Amino acid sequence: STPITGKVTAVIGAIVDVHFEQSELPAILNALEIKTPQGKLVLEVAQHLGENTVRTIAMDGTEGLVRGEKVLDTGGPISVPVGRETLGRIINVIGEPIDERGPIKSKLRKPIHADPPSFAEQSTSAEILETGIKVVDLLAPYARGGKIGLFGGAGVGKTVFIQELINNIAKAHGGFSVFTGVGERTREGNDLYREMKETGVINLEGESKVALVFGQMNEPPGARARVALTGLTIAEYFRDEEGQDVLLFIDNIFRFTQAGSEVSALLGRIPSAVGYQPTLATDMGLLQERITTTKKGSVTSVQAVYVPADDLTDPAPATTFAHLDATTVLSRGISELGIYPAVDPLDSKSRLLDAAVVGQEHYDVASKVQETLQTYKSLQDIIAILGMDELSEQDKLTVERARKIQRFLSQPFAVAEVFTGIPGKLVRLKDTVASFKAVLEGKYDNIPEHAFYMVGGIEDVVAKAEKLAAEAN
Amino acid sequence: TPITGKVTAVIGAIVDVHFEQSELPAILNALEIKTPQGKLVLEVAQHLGENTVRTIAMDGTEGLVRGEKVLDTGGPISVPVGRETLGRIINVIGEPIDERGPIKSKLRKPIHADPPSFAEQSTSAEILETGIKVVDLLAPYARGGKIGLFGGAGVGKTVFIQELINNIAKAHGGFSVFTGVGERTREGNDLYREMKETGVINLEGESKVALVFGQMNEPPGARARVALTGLTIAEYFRDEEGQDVLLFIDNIFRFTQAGSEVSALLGRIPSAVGYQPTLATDMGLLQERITTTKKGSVTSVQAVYVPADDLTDPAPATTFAHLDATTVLSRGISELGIYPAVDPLDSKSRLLDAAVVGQEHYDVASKVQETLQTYKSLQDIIAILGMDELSEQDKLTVERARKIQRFLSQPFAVAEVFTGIPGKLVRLKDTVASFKAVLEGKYDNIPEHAFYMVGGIEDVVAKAEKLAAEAN
Amino acid sequence: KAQPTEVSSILEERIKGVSDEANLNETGRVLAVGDGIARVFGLNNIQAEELVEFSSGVKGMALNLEPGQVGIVLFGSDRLVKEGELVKRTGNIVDVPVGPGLLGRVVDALGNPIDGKGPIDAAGRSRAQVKAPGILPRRSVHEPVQTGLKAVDALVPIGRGQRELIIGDRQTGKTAVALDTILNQKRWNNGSDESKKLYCVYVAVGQKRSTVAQLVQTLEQHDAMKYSIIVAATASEAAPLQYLAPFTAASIGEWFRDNGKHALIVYDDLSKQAVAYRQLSLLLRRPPGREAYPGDVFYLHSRLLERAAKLSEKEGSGSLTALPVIETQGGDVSAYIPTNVISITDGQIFLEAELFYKGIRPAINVGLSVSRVGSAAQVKALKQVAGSLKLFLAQYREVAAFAQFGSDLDASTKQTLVRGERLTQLLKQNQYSPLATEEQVPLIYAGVNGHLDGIELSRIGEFESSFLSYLKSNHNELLTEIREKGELSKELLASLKSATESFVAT
Amino acid sequence: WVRYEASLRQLEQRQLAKSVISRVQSELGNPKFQEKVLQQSISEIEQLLSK
Amino acid sequence: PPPVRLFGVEGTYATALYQAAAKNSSIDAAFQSLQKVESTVKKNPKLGHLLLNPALSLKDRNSVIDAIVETHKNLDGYVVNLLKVLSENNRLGCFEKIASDFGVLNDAHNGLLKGTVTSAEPLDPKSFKRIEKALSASKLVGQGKSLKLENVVKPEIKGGLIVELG
Ligand SMILES: Nc1ncnc2c1ncn2[C@@H]1O[C@H](COP(=O)(O)OP(=O)(O)OP(=O)(O)O)[C@@H](O)[C@H]1O
Ligand SMILES: Nc1ncnc2c1ncn2[C@@H]1O[C@H](COP(=O)(O)OP(=O)(O)OP(=O)(O)O)[C@@H](O)[C@H]1O
Ligand SMILES: Nc1ncnc2c1ncn2[C@@H]1O[C@H](COP(=O)(O)OP(=O)(O)O)[C@@H](O)[C@H]1O
Ligand SMILES: [Mg+2]
Ligand SMILES: [Mg+2]
Ligand SMILES: [Mg+2]
Repeated sequence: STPITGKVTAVIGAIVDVHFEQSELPAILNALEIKTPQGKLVLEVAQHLGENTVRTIAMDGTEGLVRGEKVLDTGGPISVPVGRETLGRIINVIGEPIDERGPIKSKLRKPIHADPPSFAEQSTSAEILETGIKVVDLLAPYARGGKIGLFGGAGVGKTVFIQELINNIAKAHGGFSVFTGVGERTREGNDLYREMKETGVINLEGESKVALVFGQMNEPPGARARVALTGLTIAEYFRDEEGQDVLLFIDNIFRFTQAGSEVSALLGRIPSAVGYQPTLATDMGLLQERITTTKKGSVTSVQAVYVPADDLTDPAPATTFAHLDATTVLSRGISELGIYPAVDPLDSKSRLLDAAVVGQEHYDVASKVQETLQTYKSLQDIIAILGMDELSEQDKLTVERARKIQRFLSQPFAVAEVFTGIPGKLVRLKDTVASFKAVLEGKYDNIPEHAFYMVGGIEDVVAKAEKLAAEAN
Repeated sequence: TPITGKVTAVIGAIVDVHFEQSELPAILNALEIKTPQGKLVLEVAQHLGENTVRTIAMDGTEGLVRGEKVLDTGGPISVPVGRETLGRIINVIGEPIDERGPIKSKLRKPIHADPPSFAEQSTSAEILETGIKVVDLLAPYARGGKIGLFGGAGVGKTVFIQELINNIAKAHGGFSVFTGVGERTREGNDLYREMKETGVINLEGESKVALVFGQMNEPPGARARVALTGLTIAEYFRDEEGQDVLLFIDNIFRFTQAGSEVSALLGRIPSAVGYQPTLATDMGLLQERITTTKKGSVTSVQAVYVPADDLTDPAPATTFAHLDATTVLSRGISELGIYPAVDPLDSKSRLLDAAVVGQEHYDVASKVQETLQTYKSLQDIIAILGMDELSEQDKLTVERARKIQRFLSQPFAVAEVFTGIPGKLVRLKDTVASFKAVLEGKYDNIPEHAFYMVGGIEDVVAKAEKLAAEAN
Repeated sequence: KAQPTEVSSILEERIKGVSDEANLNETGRVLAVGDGIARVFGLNNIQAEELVEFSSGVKGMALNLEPGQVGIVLFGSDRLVKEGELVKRTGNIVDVPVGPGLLGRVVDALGNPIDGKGPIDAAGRSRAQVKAPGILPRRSVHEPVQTGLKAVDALVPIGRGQRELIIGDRQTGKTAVALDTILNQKRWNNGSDESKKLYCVYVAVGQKRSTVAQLVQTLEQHDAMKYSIIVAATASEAAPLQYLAPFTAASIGEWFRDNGKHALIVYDDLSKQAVAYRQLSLLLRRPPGREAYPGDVFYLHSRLLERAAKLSEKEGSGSLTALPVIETQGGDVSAYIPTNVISITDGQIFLEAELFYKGIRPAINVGLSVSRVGSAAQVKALKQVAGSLKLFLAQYREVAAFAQFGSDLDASTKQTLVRGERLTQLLKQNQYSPLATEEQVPLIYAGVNGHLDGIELSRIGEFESSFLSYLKSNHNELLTEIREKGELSKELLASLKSATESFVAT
Repeated sequence: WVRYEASLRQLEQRQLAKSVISRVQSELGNPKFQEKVLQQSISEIEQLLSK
Repeated sequence: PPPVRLFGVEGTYATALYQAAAKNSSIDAAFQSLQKVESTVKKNPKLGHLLLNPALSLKDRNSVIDAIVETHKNLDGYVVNLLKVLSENNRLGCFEKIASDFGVLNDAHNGLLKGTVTSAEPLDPKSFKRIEKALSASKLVGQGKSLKLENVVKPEIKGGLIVELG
């Protein structure tokens, strides 16, 4: 057919306005094309302005854009390669292989923008995924067909938690996995790429079990807002066409809403609360509803969210709370207390923590742990000013047990051993529940509280106490 | 043929009408348009230009098309006024709510009038005996004055209004009008059947209360004008009949809220924390239309809802300047169990002075107020540190003030559903003498629980003796 | 299946018949389409809030009727719409089908069967914006709604036509109380007395489709779907659909209310209703109000909630009980929408995470949780006949009022302390386990004559269960007598006291 | 054996969806597009003549 | 009472011109003169519409509008007043000309290019829009066939979609 051609009228930051000709108006969310000297600049259409003019979003920098330049319509939404060949190939927001390992030989190409899979939804909320981390297994078990929280501020260790999960889950699992990586440091992406190379998950001349998508903060807002959907498209192709259990990973979903707010101001909409886009909940729901268990197949998605200025009431984190079953807040106060992981046990929370699913004994153990830890927070104000000697004997017993517990929730990681000096360790669910119930019963109260720090099972606490009483004391 | 206009724009409650004829209806004129059910009425507020006026609708704008015929009534909203309006339920534009036929009357007054002049300003010093201990000891009410019930959501403003109705409105008062402004329709039905069963309104007989209702279900326009309709009927009773009426408004904050509700769509820059820029002037007009003149007296008791129990919100704060005897209700003492919930300190009245209530009453009120002041000043010491590290005088004051503050609680006749205890009405000198005796220390041996939920000090003695009885 | 083939054939023939009978000329032309918004030149005689069809097949509602071009929101995506598209007019205001065939089905905001169980048998078609009943055509609430939660029954009564708010924080148990009430209504929903039937209608605005799938699986497991209707507005749907869904469900319940029956509406997470309305108003260039919300959100909530009422005998003495849910950020009830909704409802049910982590599973803050109706809308057996069930509110206020600041002075203080803590441990209940009034009465009655002698705190739960067993066995006469007559007579009080003390000695 | 029948109902409609693809691909390769304009002409005559 | 609403937005100038003509006379002479003016301004586009730029001072605008009125003062009636008011107000003079043409044609022509399911171009020179559309459509289908290209007609595709949706 004839190539749909038009003229660029306005270039406003990352927003480009294109005037077209008689009945040549393209579609919303449809890729356009600008022949830039560097390469190809696509103009995803956002809104229609009338008079044969459309408002578009640029997926690359708009440097050197002269008004009246020739534009070309692709004819559809952004198309990306999909298939097993993508495994081991690092792609971008548009789909070009940025791993310089040759052209991608994909057999199918699918549109980026899809629709939620209606009511073809199963609900198998009974698969407790064994993570290995003591704190998460007890108070907020991760479902094999759910969406995982990972909240927290700057430098709280959310990426380290993601690396621990990719170390403990991806290796021992049958099913493809996808890492999208929205708006993180290229250094982190490079380390993650290398580590999967040495581990063997991706072999340059082998099988490879991960499809690597990457959009960092070097991309303009449009690419940072579209790369998540691009990775989600790969996940959807692997769940449907291949019928495998996919393991979608991102690095930060807050960057998507941040880029949406970036483009909203110049798009011409009235600002929402604290300067966010009006279409926050709608767009975020569109993004996070396509990711679902999907009767023909199943998905686990370990989400990751950045809280602005450590504000849990910020509109984007507050809205994304509702679309997650297993959550992890990673409070900073726990981080300056030195307990790593810095997850707050009083706000972790998950649906799977019910006696029918996890077991009556586990439910009671978790409940009693919650009580012991919450008494400490309740009495903090009295302890902080007056002191523990002004408390009752039962209050003293509860507060010291709470201190022992909250110190025992810490666990070394096999990824952050350089920051600890202790080799990483893994604890099974049956071991940690038994250890916590043993500590709750009072079997270990003569043990010094310091013996619970950077340990695994209760036997490790006993050994550490033995050493502490041996040479330290 | 009256002035005819065409509908040009319908944005929410804002309806824009263009009058092709050069003649234009002025602002505050009522408009008439043919709707399938009844007759939707409009209200000119701005003259936009090009023979176009901006109007607000008293009812919903559902089903309107651009081009509907608009009829100019030639005047403001006329509400029927007269003795025949007693015992009837009236909407914002005059028509009755109760299915009892048309309101046969011979006078139709506009709901937009001017406040009485300064030469017409009267004065009063009489004390309204209410039977409630707190508002008769700390904030006495003045006959022909303004009473303000400040409080949040769930504090007990409506219960207090109902109690004041039951006590004062019966017998004491030539007439009374109750205006429901943006309030629960269930409670409106509660008012209605209590009125019918008490006999203050008789359907086959003479009534004493006129009822006009604008509730939350109505759109903002009706909620911004029902109070003015109540003002119109009350002023008609006060002036022409020369009668002392009892204007009982509820949730007057809803009028300003409805004004801010359409302020944004009218094309006005919002004011601080999202209110209309003109709240002060319009609400001042409404309040100064409520005053005791030399032709008659009006006794106004209206409850003011404070948003998020904040007394610094612009609306309640600006209302404070319009109210003589402010009776603010506090949440804290409400969850402490004192359901009368009148704050002993913050609630202040102008009528409290030795020249009116008597020297002894003023002395008793001052002493009890300063004792509560001292008690609340020591709350930190008692709570976080401890009560055992106080001086003997500090302790004695603490127990005395606790006894007094739980002695301020009184049974309410309309609270049997909650309290389950029969209501008590304690007369003025009874309260003064009882609290003077408690102040002096004659009754220090009685435990604090005998002061809770009681009437006079004789009831306290009876309760103490009976507590000793089942305590054995 | 050839039958659907000829069904589709006759569908297509009436499709042609309907399509080629319009000859419209005012059919407008799309000027520009925004993020779910489309200004259109045309529709000179369009009514306000009126539904439209686009030539592509997407519906639209006429919000803004400014001169020249018209503001149309989109029930769905702006995916298929372009400029210069002919926009068909329905001729009627947005409507939702109503009827008794809705029971056991799941539909969307408009009312289309979305569960995939075939079409819907609708007895009528009512508006989404209908006027609330007037001051006279209604009656005060007297019949109590049995929640099955002891803390929600004996302490904060609810009845036919009231408006009780489940105010609270995230994942505190807000949906739990609603689903527990829905399950509890099964006791009388299986009978024949229609004056005691409570059909349940539930809204899901913003909740993900997985959550509603688990929920509907829940109601069908306990066999409650047969008398329940689920309307769903997931976050994936457009903002207009979410904003419209609660009104449609209100009309659905009003069908039963006006037909003399009794129904219960759960306005689950009405806050995302407000944020969808925010998106609507902002995308329409309507001047915003406080903190970017549209001004008329108070009117939005008032018009929606006040439609629930208890009708009087003249019209049929029907009822509709509103059960809205609002989530607050960090317990901030001073927030705008929380203040509006606390000022709009007929009481509230506060839930906070702190009591939830203290062990209290309902997490009912009895200090703030209050009902505007007390003795009214309460079973008499849980009332003056039990005596203290008139005044446990004061007792639980005082027990909290002397925890450490009101330190124990004498034996009376110690007795009240033990009584209060035993009771607070007694009020605990578990989800998915609704209870009945006839066994509420014995447990709390034991809370006045022998509760401090309970067999230590960690074992008062099986104490209450064994008390229930000792009253269902060998004592069924008491449970019956108190369950049909609904109150406790003098001899019945004597028998109940005798049984309580007999098991106390046990 | 019931939801298998129900799944039999759902799957049967699904191949009918791709059947329409076979149907619609048959729709685009005909001279009826020339003949179809006469269908509008006779139809639009019947439309306004009713008025 | 002008027949049509232009809803302002630079279009009120055309309505004002039409009302000024209708109050006394010359509905046609002013309009034909304005058509000639637009023909002249499009005759030399590089000097015609580039001169309607906003970077051009007020007395520059007076000079250009004085330059417009030549060739036997073709600007007749109140159109000179329109040029004057456009000198001290918004400059470019093309859109309101089209709006005025639209108004005068509604006054005299009443032609709309309908066809509903048919994408025809049947202009109708008659004020009575009752049955003349039949003759217009018959003439435009018997001959010409300008576009008449629905590509695909809506009813079958939308019906198939809704049927396969259930
Ligand atoms: N398990 C752990 N053991 C030791 N140190 C840890 C652990 N987890 C995180 N840290 C430390 O936390 C700090 C931040 O780590 P990380 O890069 O994961 O932060 P982040 O929260 O993902 O950051 P950002 O907000 O920039 O994305 C580092 O100093 C790292 O050593
Ligand atoms: N009585 C109970 N016993 C045990 N667990 C309970 C009880 N009530 C609530 N929970 C648990 O508390 C959590 C939240 O409860 P629920 O499902 O009612 O959510 P919610 O408060 O409505 O929150 P959301 O707004 O996130 O949907 C769930 O994990 C649920 O299992
Ligand atoms: N004197 C009282 N006795 C008993 N209960 C009261 C009293 N005052 C207030 N309450 C309680 O406070 C609740 C709210 O009262 P209401 O006046 O409706 O609130 P608001 O003051 O916000 O209008 C009522 O349900 C009632 O139970
Ligand atoms: Mg990081
Ligand atoms: Mg009230
Ligand atoms: Mg919930």
